[PDB]
Amino acid sequence: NKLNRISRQMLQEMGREPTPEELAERMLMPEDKIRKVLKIAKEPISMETPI
Amino acid sequence: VYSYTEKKRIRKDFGKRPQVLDVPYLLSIQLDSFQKFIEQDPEGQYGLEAAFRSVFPIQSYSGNSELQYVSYRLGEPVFDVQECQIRGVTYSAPLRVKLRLVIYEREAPEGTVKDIKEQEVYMGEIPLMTDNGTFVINGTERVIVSQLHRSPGVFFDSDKGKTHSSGKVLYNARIIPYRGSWLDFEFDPKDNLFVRIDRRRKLPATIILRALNYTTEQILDLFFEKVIFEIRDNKLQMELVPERLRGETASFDIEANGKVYVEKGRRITARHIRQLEKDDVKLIEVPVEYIAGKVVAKDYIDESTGELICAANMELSLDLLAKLSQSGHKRIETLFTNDLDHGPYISETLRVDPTNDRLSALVEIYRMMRPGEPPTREAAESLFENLFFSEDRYDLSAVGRMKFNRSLLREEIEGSGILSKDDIIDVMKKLIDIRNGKGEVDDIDHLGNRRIRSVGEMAENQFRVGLVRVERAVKERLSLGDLDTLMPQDMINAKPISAAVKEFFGSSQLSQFMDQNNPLSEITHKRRISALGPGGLTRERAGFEVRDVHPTHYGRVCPIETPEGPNIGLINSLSVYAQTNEYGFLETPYRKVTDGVVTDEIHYLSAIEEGNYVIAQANSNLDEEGHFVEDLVTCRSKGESSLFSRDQVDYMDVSTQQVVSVGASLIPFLEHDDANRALMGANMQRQAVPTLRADKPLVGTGMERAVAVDSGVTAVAKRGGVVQYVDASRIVIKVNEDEMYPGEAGIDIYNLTKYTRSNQNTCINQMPCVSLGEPVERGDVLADGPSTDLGELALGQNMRVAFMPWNGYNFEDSILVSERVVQEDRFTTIHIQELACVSRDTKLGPEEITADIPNVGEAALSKLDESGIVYIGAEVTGGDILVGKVTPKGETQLTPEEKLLRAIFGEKASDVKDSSLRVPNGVSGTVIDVQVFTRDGVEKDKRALEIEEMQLKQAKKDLSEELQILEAGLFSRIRAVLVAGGVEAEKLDKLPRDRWLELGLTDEEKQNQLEQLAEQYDELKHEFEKKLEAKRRKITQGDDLAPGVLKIVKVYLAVKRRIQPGDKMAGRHGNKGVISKINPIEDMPYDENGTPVDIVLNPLGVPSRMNIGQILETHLGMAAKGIGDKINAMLKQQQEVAKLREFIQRAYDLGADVRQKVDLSTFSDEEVMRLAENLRKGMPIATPVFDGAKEAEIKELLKLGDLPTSGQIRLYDGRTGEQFERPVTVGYMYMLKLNHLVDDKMHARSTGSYSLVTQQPLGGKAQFGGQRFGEMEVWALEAYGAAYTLQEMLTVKSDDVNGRTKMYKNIVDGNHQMEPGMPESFNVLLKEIRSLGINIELED
Amino acid sequence: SSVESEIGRTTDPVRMYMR
Repeated sequence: NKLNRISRQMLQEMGREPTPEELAERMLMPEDKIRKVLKIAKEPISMETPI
Repeated sequence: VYSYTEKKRIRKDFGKRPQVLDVPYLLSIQLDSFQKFIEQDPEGQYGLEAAFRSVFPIQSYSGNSELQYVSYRLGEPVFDVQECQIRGVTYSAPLRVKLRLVIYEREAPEGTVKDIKEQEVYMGEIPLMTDNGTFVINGTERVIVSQLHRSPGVFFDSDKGKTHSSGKVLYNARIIPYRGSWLDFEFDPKDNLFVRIDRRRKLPATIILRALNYTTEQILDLFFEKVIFEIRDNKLQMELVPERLRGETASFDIEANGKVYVEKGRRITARHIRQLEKDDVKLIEVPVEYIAGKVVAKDYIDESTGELICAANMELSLDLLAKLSQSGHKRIETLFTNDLDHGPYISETLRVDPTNDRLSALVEIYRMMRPGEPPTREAAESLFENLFFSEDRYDLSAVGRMKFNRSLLREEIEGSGILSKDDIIDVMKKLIDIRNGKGEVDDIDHLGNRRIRSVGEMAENQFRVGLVRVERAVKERLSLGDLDTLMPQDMINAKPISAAVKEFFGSSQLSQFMDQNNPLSEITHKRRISALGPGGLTRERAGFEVRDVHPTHYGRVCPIETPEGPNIGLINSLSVYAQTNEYGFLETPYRKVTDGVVTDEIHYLSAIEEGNYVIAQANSNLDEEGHFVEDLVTCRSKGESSLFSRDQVDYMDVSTQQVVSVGASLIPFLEHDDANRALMGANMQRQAVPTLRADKPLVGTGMERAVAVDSGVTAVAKRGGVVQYVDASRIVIKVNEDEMYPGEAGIDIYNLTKYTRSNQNTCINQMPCVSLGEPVERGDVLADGPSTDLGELALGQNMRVAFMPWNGYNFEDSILVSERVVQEDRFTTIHIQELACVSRDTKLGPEEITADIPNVGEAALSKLDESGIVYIGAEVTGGDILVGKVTPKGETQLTPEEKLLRAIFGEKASDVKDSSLRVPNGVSGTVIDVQVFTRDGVEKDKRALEIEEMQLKQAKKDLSEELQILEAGLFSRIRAVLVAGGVEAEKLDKLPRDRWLELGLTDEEKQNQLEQLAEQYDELKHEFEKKLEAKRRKITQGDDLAPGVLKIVKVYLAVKRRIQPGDKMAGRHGNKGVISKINPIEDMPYDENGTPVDIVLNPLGVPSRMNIGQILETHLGMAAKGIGDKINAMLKQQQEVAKLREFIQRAYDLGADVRQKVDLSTFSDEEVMRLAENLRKGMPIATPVFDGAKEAEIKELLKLGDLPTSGQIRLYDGRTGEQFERPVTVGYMYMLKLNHLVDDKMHARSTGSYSLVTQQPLGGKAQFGGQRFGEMEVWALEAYGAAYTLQEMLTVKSDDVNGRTKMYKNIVDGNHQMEPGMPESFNVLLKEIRSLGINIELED
Repeated sequence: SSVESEIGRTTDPVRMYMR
């Protein structure tokens, strides 16, 4: 939640999506915990999705 | 006079009717719509301005804070189109809005604010549209397809005497708004009026009238006419209106003024009514029995006791009349009702209806809409008032209000978008009138009752949805928390809006990949009129009424272009000249016809106004003024054809091809084809693959040049001039001086597109068709695209055809092809694939792109460089390694026997698993391009550095070259300026150019020219540097890939498939057929000059199918190639230019009264030779669609060569040398090559991968799947006695998990025997049934 | 206000809870 809030805030400060490198120095995480946080999977796509 | 791209090869035209309206720009729909979307509209009615004005300003929860909108501004894209396609990102522009926040004060309901603040807030990126009407959404080109939905308004449908035993007709109205609940008004077999809001449970129709605050007297006053009564001391004399006496029989002595007019028993005649009107009779005397059934009209209270004598709407009887006799009332109002003209529908509905006043009616509507919860006094009112009469939740809006006002015959065409009492009352009145007999129902397929949405409208609606969700979020944030002197950035979120608009553009039923395997296929995909999609009828629930072709499609929607199959008639295609009205309805041109003269002024008539007039036919003769040469002309007036007079006509069609679409107006001799065959031809003409050397249509229509130029494939010049340098990948036009702006030194630079892939894996590649130092004019063609040729669309090749049965190798529909067709490489097409190899970041460690792959030999790794990526130009085959990738591995728990083997031979298994990308089996191409994308934390390998260096060097060279051409032109213009006004014929060329910009001038407008050119040069000088730094940053920077992927490598193979048995070919007239053999040259039939025929079709395909188009095309093509061969013979020996002039003029003067005078005495004796050189392969011929070249002209043309008039020559046999009896047809037919290639269809599987839950094989040819042994095949095998084949076909081959491996071992042991077991899908079924409460088990 | 029990004309297990 903190990561998404900071990313939402930085979206309208610079006008485009903020890269992990920037999110690392906008918070105190050391630039690789951000990758592993972003890597957490999204809710499983349902196996009945019409293709 | 002809343009210089038309003095090269000018197509002979056979049409006779002079055209008066040139074909409009074929892509006006998409371009105009999206231009209306993203556009500053000061009076905001359409565009982002409409959305912003509609949803803003946002007011807090009475918190004295409002967020109000000011303006907006589309930024500019970070990447242009080509870089968006290469990198794989959308092509969009950042939307930026100026929002203003106010905070009010206290003791001030509308008083001044205490502080304001305006801030430019970014909200979303909207994908822009390219120059051709296609969006680039994720690297790919999407096309948003228009929609054909039912127009908002009021529609008085009917029932057509179904759904009931007696066959009564039950009329019903409906009010379809643009946004909001529906509202019907249906009758029922008892003639009671019923209303059902939102297609819900039914209600008596006076409930809504009572909800609108009408008592019973007011309803009866609105819907009825009073028949007064009087009591003139006796005898009940009644006020009379003569007209009402019709349709009834006199039940008493109708007398007045002391004269008997009509007696009892005799019916009332029309002349009796005229007599009554003439006698001026107002009041008559009627018996008391006449009020036995007359419904009262208003409440009567006895003034003595103050008691309700009789409530309104209650039948008077003798007892009631006696009771109210002495009551002191002498006036009695009743209702005038008949059985045919004024039915008592509202009175009966009032009797059925169980309500009594406003509150109970509102409670009844509440219980209908929201059942279960107990109604309240305020909740019911709020529900009804927010149903229809609230602008937040109901809009008609403008087309809806126009249709509504017009359908009720109202004067105005603009009003409030919400309903009102008068609108509902008028709908009820019109429905009652329709029931009474006057008026007609509205058919809901009339093209005047179906709008057309486009990209602008749908994208605007989706953006409005995004805005309203942001509005809810803001209004939540505005109320709570604090005041607080915040800013209007933290209050707004940009992910919802961008999510909504991107979800529309990227995933919808109407936003589909542009099939890009033609110019014609693109230009007929952008002009589609779908009926499906959101807000439109589904495929399953559309009847046969809308699948059909209506008489209103004449000039608006094509009749013979619709995809046959499941949705035939739902995917209509727009006609050629058809446009779109201001409101959305379709319309088409017509020529205004004055007294007798067919004027050439064009009026566009929508689908409604076309009905009123009488419109002549396109092919009606007129002589030098417009006067129809006949006294009778075949017109069409009320949706039906007929023969009318010469003076009653009002309009005439604008062209003879304005009915058919742009796909079906490229078929020559369409008027001879059938309709089913023309449909099949129009659908198969847009699957043709662009071949290696696209050729020409030898028999065309003249609609080829428009399709090629109007589609974006070719490179059309922008300003006229002289070619200065033409390369295989660049054309540099030097603009004419008169077309040049004062500032620039114009030299346009066109960069061609070379060997990029399309969506269908074909190749699109532009070749320049202009020489060096050759003049061009505005709008000329400079580079033939994929499958065009000198500006004329060419979808395939024209080859010498013959119609005869040839030893059964063309049995059903097959085709027998000579071997010259594959030796000459004319159907050989180029296909380009893209293969990707992603290097993810697994749990046990990162993967790698190294070239040291375990247990693979050296021949495989010979084609990989040091970094494990294949070279460029390396001819790979199936199974070769393209990118070497190894992933880390676990421990794998190797079996004891393998442990002994390793212990014996000492070999140690590696800890990495080979998972390299390798060429798909079957394909064999040349690698033409490698792209490496690297995440911005990874050390780039050597090959990525080489690619970066190549890209950087190319960009720097490109910008330096641009500045070199532009500087050359700038100094050329400066030198040309220096010749006049300061002439230096020799004082200038000696000094270097760096000082040419700093010389003197005289006091003219020429004074401010050298300074202007010098300053433009300096501007270009710095612009080069800034562009170079921008490009270097965009190149050297890292990429932004998915989360968890380190680097991606993409390799582009370029296959080249030739031709083989199996490949499907077809002509233009819907005569498809699979190639069946490749005959040697010496086995084909040959005429008496030894020339073999290239394709041998089948005669019996013509009569049963009635596509007589192909035979006439064959004869005309034979004539055209005969002219070509005669010119070639006259050109082979260098005869003269006079002989060539005479013959070509005689070839261009045929036949009988054609247009396009082509006088060749104005050609410059050198342009005649170029024309003759371009005609030496056969003179092209144009046959406009329904205007046509008559058979007599084909005979005359065949005689102008030396071919036989009959069209049939005598062909000998290839193998025996003895002639076929009965002369056979030969000639040049234009054959396509559809992309049903055989090597995409052929598939085979012995054993592969099995599905997950039901252990069965997968789907076809992409996952190496097996064919589906469906239900009908199981019945077929049960019909035989084949019980063992069946048992192996559903246990061992497919499903049984142990039987599969035991069968495989038994097969490789040479022992064919099965041990079946039980399928796994049955055990899955057992568990899925047993997992309900149902205990199912196998008891023995 | 006006009430005629209302049980049961609806499903909607949240409308029942609100009632």
